[PDB]
Amino acid sequence: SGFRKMAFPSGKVEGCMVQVTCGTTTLNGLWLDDTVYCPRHVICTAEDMLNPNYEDLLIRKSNHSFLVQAGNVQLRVIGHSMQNCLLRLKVDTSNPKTPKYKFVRIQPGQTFSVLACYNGSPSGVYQCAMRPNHTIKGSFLNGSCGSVGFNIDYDCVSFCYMHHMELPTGVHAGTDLEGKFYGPFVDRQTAQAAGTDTTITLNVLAWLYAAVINGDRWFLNRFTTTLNDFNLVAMKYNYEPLTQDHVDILGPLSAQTGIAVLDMCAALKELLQNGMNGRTILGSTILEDEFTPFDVVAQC
Amino acid sequence: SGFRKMAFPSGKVEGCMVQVTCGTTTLNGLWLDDTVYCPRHVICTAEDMLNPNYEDLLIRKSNHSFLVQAGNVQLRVIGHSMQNCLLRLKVDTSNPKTPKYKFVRIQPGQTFSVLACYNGSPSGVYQCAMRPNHTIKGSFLNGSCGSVGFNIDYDCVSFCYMHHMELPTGVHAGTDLEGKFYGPFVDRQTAQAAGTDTTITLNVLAWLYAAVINGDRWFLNRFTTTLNDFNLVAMKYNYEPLTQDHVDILGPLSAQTGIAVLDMCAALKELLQNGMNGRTILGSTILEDEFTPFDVVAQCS
Repeated sequence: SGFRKMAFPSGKVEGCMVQVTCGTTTLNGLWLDDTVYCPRHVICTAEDMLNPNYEDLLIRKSNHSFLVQAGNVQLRVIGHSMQNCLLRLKVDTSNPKTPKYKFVRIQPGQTFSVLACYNGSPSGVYQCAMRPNHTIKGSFLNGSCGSVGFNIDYDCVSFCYMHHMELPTGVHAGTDLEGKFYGPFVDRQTAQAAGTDTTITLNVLAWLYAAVINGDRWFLNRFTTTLNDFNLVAMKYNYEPLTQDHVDILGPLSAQTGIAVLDMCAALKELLQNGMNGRTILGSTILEDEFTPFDVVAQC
Repeated sequence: SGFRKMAFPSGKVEGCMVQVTCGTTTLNGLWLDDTVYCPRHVICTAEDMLNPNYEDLLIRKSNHSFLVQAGNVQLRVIGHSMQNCLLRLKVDTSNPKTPKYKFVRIQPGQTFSVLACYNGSPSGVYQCAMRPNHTIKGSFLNGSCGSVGFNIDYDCVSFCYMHHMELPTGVHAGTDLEGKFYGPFVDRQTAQAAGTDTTITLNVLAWLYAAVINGDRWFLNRFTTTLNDFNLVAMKYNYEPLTQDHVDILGPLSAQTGIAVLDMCAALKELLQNGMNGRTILGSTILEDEFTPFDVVAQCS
């Protein structure tokens, strides 16, 4: 019992974090095998960030420009390249702590653990979600660029995020481990705004099911809806439309409670057009959207 | 910026987790140097849990009754002793991955990280607080017993909690690493309730500061209060009394934000007496009390 946002154990990741320095910029890098991954903007100064020519800046660098420290050990950079918005540094040592891993791109609404790091030193771990507008609501301070997001399957670490920057609304943007940003963001000082965000309907539905499991009942009704009519109302209120896969993901929860997915959609539909109006659901007067069906099931 | 419930990196503890089996009871154990610590109710059968005499049940066991497994390796039990509600198993090999460590008994209102484990295998990590009523609001399922709470300071791991059971209400109860329970609980399968919980005032005030540091000051007001007048309201709303020592602990947050502690108390008083006026604070419709002043400084400095 108990609902808590849980992060995966971070030990396999902690073993891959290093500090990368170029000029006066220090940040975090990920040391896998004989490669170190970090945000390419470490090569920029303040004046460069305004409009950086990254090919040009990399051309003017040398192997010896890049300083990589793992704990007390200086690593020797023996090669450098750039893949999308990531720097890749070849070091003359293979990380003996390298776990089994893969690089995966994650989708909006999905969750992952973040090992916040400063000076190549892990500071803390927490769970968060990729928002529809391709940002995350993390907790990053200066020096945290390079911090990684990941999921764990068996002994295989799936890396899915590397932190690059904080937007002006206080949310966070980064890339997958191929260096491709999530969303339409770029590693430049240009005015950048995340698109207007939407609510992760799938997770709200999971939260509603959890609320029923825990005895909350007042939002249910006898009203009927089709998927299409539900999605039309959902989009009107800045909720994500429900997908086919989504309905099936909710199957277990519907069986467990005996409430059909579309009936729960009917309940949510009403909540959107009226409001909750000061009635609590699971103790809160706002709907939560960062708790997934996988979270509810595994903890119920 | 941003504000998040954050746990310590769990690497150093992960390498201390082992599995302990006695009969068909398997649960988690903590392997430091040549000792494995685990809850003593691993020695009990189904019958035994109802009215256990642990001295009696332990003396009937051998070293060979205990199967200790670290991943692939098997460790050999070469001794045992009971300490309060823990069993301390001596093993033939010392843990090569033993961190620098200390056992501390944390106080209500303090936070720690929990590494929830299953069959000696770490599953998740999260942060929580010792409740004033000596329970924790954790997330535990069957098989989690022996999962540990800890803090990390620099290079030293302070272990403070081992999980023993879930209460009827769904809250969790356990011991420090000398086996003494937090609270009035015992490791016996009978129905046990906690006392009435209170809200950790110090922590709520820290989190209001965090909210301000994160650019949300909507709940501030022009008023102030005396310590004594705040404490009458606290008492009415089931909050812990604020002391001068508590006020002192908030000094740095007060200094950083430029909001005096008693002025933040005024804001809190108004929040308690009127409600949150349909608004959120740091994304929450509830006043959060599981971040300490220390946790806030660490994350917002």
